[PDB]
Amino acid sequence: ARGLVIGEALIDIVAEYVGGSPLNVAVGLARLGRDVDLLTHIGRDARGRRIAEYIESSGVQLVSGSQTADRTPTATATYAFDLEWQIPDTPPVAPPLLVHTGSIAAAREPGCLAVAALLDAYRAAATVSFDPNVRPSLSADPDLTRERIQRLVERSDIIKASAEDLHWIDPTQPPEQTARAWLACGPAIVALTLGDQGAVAFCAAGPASVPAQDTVGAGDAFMAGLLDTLWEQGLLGADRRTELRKIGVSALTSALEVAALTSALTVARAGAD
Amino acid sequence: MARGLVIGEALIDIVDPDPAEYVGGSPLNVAVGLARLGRDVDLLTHIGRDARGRRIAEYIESSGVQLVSGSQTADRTPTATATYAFDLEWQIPDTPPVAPPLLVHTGSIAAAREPGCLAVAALLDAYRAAATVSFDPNVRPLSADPDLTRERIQRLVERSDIIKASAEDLHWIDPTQPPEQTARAWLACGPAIVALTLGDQGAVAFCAAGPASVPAQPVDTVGAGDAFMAGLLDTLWEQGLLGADRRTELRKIGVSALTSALEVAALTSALTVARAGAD
Amino acid sequence: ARGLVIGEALIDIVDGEYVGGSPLNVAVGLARLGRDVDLLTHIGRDARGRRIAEYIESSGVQLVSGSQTADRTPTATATYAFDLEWQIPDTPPVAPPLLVHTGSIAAAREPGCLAVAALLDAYRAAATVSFDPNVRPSLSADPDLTRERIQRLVERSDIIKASAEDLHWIDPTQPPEQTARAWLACGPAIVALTLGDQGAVAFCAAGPASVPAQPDTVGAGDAFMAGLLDTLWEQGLLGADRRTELRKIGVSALTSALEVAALTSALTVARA
Amino acid sequence: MARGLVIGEALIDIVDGPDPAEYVGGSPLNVAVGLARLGRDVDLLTHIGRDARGRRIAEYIESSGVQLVSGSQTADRTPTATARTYAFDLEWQIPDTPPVAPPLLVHTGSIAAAREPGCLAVAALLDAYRAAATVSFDPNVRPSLSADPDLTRERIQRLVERSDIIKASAEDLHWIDPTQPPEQTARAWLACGPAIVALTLGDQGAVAFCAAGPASVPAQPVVDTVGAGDAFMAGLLDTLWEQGLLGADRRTELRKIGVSALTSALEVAALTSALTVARAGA
Amino acid sequence: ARGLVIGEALIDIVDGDPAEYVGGSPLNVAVGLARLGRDVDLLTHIGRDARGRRIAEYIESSGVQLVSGSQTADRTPTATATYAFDLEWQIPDTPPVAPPLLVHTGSIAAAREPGCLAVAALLDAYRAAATVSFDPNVRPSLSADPDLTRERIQRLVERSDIIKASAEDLHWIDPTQPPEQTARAWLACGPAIVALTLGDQGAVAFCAAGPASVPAQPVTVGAGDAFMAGLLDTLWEQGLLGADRRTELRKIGVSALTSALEVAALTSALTVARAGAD
Amino acid sequence: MARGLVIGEALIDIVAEYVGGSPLNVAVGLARLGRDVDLLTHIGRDARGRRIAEYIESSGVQLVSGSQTADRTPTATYAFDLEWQIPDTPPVAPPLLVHTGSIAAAREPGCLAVAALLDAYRAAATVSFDPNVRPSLSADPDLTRERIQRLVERSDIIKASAEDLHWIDPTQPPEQTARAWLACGPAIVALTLGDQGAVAFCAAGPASVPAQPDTVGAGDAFMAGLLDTLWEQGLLGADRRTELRKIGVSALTSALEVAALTSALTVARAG
Repeated sequence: ARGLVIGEALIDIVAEYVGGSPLNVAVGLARLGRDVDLLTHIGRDARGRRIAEYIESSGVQLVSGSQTADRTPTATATYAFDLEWQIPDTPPVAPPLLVHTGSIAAAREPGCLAVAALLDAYRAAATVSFDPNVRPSLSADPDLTRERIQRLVERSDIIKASAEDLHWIDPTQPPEQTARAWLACGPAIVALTLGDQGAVAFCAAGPASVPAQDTVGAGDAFMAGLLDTLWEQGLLGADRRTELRKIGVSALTSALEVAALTSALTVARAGAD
Repeated sequence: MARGLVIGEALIDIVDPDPAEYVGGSPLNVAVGLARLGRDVDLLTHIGRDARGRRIAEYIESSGVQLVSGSQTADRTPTATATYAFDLEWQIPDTPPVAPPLLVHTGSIAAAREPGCLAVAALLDAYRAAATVSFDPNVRPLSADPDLTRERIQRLVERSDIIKASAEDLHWIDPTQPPEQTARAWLACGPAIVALTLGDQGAVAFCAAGPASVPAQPVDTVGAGDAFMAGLLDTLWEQGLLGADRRTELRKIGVSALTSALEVAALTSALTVARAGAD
Repeated sequence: ARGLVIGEALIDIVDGEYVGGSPLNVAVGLARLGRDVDLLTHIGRDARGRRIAEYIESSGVQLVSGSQTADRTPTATATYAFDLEWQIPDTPPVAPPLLVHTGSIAAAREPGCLAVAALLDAYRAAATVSFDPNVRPSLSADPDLTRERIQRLVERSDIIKASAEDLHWIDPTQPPEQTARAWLACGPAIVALTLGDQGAVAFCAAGPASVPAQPDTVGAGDAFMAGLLDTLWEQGLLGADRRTELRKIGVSALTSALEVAALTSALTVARA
Repeated sequence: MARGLVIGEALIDIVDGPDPAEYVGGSPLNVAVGLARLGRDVDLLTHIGRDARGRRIAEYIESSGVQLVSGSQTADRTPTATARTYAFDLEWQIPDTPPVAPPLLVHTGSIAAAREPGCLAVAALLDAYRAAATVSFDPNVRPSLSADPDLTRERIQRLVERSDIIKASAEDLHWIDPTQPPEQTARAWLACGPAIVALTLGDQGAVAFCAAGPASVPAQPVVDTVGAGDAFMAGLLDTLWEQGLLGADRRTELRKIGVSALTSALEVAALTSALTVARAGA
Repeated sequence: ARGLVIGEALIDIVDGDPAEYVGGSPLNVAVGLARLGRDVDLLTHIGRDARGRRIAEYIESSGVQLVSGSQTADRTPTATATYAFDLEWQIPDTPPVAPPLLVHTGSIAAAREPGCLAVAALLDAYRAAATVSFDPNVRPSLSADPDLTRERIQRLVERSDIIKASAEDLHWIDPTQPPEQTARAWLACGPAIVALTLGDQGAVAFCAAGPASVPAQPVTVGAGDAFMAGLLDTLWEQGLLGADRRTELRKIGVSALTSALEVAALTSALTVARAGAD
Repeated sequence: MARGLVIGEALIDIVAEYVGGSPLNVAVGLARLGRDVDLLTHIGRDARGRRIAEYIESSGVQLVSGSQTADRTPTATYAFDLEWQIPDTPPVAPPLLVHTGSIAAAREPGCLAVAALLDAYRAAATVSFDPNVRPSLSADPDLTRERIQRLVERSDIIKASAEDLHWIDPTQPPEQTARAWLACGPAIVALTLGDQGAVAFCAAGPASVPAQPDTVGAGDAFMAGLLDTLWEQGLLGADRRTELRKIGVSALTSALEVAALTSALTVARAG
């Protein structure tokens, strides 16, 4: 039972910190006690070394070819990105239970093509999960990225997005309307965070909600808590795809609760220091 | 005294801890709910002449509900076993012995299960010259023929004055729209009022005059939902809006009147739950 | 550097007399928040008008010349009975007003409403255009003309504020949030929507904002509108040369403006 | 002595336009008339009125040698279908239990299989007659949709599960599932209990599926697609009757029909349809 | 009422003192539509050299109006015989014509940077006024990331009202599935009509109302483009082009679609037969 | 040098007794088309065994030593009377081409040898397979479907009829099953469609030949023609396997045509 996460690790330059939404999920899952493979695109520079030791000291196995970048991608704080996203297209691990992607990795050439291939490869074995995590401050035109998000929605079992992500995707529609249009395209679960208004999620059986409980990584800790509780309910792996789609409102409500409490806990432990 | 008529299923819930048997059916709970708030109510149902049947009849009589003649012709009293399996027939006489009622309430399984759902549809049409028509779809999970179920619910929407549904009901009716979109599309088809319960977020209702809202309160969600429906009909009854002769005044209900009808329904539901949880 | 408000001022007469009019209340609200404001409405040379005129003056609001040439001061008698004409000069004696606000009966009642639409297009070169539908259907008129006039004002507006009740009446088949998002996509920078004791939401290109509740019915909304316009003024987002900055308002900045608007309304109620 | 029973609508087709006319119609009525014309004894349970159109339909039925089942003439007015834009003035209701001896074959389809309240009684009659009779079904969705634009697929699938022989058109099965080639739908129908699912492909001929395998017949070189399909159905049922495969008695032999016997049934169905058309030619 | 075709115009050099011919899939559709009596504008990328002047004259003789900004290429594109390309595709993304009834693109113009980004923009600019038609016509020999190619085809499929493809195009798009299934799947992304040519087996097409087919014609280069011109010309005549008719185009009946395939198959066959003469 | 190997049943068809068995027919077909072929069969020493042995020799095929070990030569008449057994290791030099199918791929015991034998010969030979479904040989159909699927995974060329694939999976159209079979390793899957002609699937795209204006001798002779023409094109042997996988639609079309005409020509030349 191993999980594969594909996406960007980077340095958040405000003082410097280790980040990347796909990395936060990898380390969130690991810290909750899952076996996680994290194939990223970092450098062999000081920043790349700090990332690799942050990944190492967290229990996430860094997949080979993840350290081939010219320079380690950075985000300087309304962010400014100096980043390339490119990955080896060869399936690097034995078929996982779960393959998760999103953020810059899902939408940025040339890695976004490899990512979508690898998703197409591992789908017969793995639950596919994906989070929009729209970082619009990136240097890339809006149409290709909206279209690539819509194509990853069509290939996904589990989706998490923010009201902010879905407002960017389509400002003309309430985020619930967009999430419901996403559920109708194939996913078992579309989870939607609503900030100070809580979270909602949608499956065939009905809507689930958790009431209201603004800091970096809260969304990725939510996703990690969601995939971790769905793992624990025995609904991950392609073997269990039919049972994921059939998840009850009660089970969905529980998962949401856990994901929301896991996100709050991560924020409250960070604000304690 | 003006009388209410409820048309729908009465059954035994068999709960498979300490296996137990409870009297249920949403339309039965609404009849029983209206009777306990002091209304005169007939129930037209379909139960057998065995133990379960005689218990439903005793529980009905005990609460002040009159069982309509022709209700006791089933081979076997319906049951639902909680994997929620059902052993149910729904059939009713095309022409029941009932004098024109002030209000007709139907829905649940009675509204969508063959062959009785055809006669339920025809009776709502015949009783609307005298009666306010109310409808609670209350989709019981399992329930087959999704599309046929949706077509039959839509035809009852077009013949109803008052509708109450849950967020879950309307998600099942149309998963691509927020429940409020479906409730407002229902209002546009002829109802005076469409009320929508939202669990721990309270309830909303729509009328021509505008939207109404009530916040949530502090145990079965459908048991609570049936007491909400009885409270809503009892309060509109008290406001003097029931009967074909009051249909134009019901359609013209104010946001304020509607808001009070919703608060009363909410308080009535919560009180039914709080009194039952204390035993 | 002044605000203009175009629309009705009336006396509210209860069942069995108060100075009212939704635009008047926004003008007074802006004045009482310390903004220079002109109001160009229609009030009689009679008893009612003088009380309106002195209420206006007492607030710090300059009445616009050509407004007091009214056959009878318009009246609202509580349901509501309207004894009212709405007429304005094709061209008012006032300079581009940094902001021009209209709505309510003025935007839909003839013959006055035809000038209003023309004036909003002409004032757009120097002023931010704000609009509050504040629907009052008691004063009857072809319902589909009312809706056509409102939609044309929406197209010429930078800031819209509306109630769930207003957008229910505009289109009872959609939730109010859907109507508000459709309005936003027709030109405005900001559509604000009040939802009673469910608080308020607002929409802008950057995203949605909200404030929760509890922090007069018509009077309240008018003071919300004044407080919204006052905060956007203070943020430096009003005037034609600030239009692109208004369209790009941040969710944080729009959340601040909603909070000030909600508190301004609540504080106006509480003080009276 | 063995008799066939057809349960379905009989109606008047009204053509509104240049040089207007009224024709006897109804897919199930055509099948009954087609079987009677091939020499079979056939009863037709339908719903017509005792008006001018009803008598005309009744006369047409008796001239073809079809026996009208008692209770078929209680309609308030004979159903009609008008092509101006398709408009239907039709009611479909039948006695829950008709006065008919156990037939060898019971055929239904079209509007009668999907229009309430009559369709409920039709589904119950198929379940009760299957102990003695072979059940045949022709979805014939085109007119059903023209009538009920909101028609649901669940009505058709329930009849699939009760049927031994199904004939449908590519157009029928496209409507049932537009995401799949009609052959995929026909094979899914076959796996639900039928002995035979026949699929007409217009000017590409016809295919059929049974447990033993697929059969096909090429297109005829050569109008009236709704009138040719009914003759095809009549010829398929008549030839299976001839091969001794009808009656609950031979249900296991009908399921075990070989590709060769199925191919021959299809050729006879296709030629019967072609010949029926060619004869209308003059 | 004007069509606008956007695509590559190039010279087909034969393998062998060989000969050169004016070619390009979109060029052929524009010329084909012009020859059937329709007013067509063609936005392309050619040079001011000898091959560029040959294409321009050919366009001019065919009745097609060349669109301003089509002759800014460094050198006229070339395809030589499997084919070898010396091609550049770049076009202004600024709408150069009054909104047309119909905007058609396909082949290399769809899948090749930078001009493919412009093609997507112009289809987005004109869709409110124009029918969008598209012919995948895959030319894999033109060295490209095949996943980027597939993605850029899908993004045109999502924009299109009318698609025509070969069995061989859909095979390359998705080897695992019968072309009939890729076509049915394409109809599900928005199109009104997905027509599929099956060579010696005839052609089929898919709309909301059902499938249509036409048998094998009793009879090589450009037969596909002539089929497309013939399909668009009959849909034009049936009154189904223009965004104002987009709802009626989706509601097209099997009978009307069948007619359009028949005219398309005969138009293709007549273009071959006339070429087998000369 | 280059020799073909066919592994499977040779039997007696009794209506009047005839030499038959589908693998025997492919071996005979190949020999009659001028190819050198070894047949590894399971025949008896009796009046029918020596009838089969005589037919095999008079056509130019060579028996594979240890074939005539059967107590009784197997029989058709269908009500099957036969056993299927082979030596784990045939006395055979590495062939260019190994072909099996029919009862030999599914009937125990040797049906267990056949699958390992194909994996061993794959290093030098192209592997071909014709399921030629025949259920009247009663046996557990799910292990039959399992054995067929394992052979599919180790084959380079597969030929099947619509009837064969219908029995494999009746819920799918035969082209769907054939395209699914091609994804498990094969370079070519050929599918005969009775009087609708034949199609074949490879990586480069589909081929078709229309119907020809008849025993299951015809199917076998189609398979012999297909193998014979892929031999001539230079695509048989392990060292040509990548060129076989990359066969063009044009070349596959030509192979389909030669195979359809070979089949057509075999039936007509008999009647």
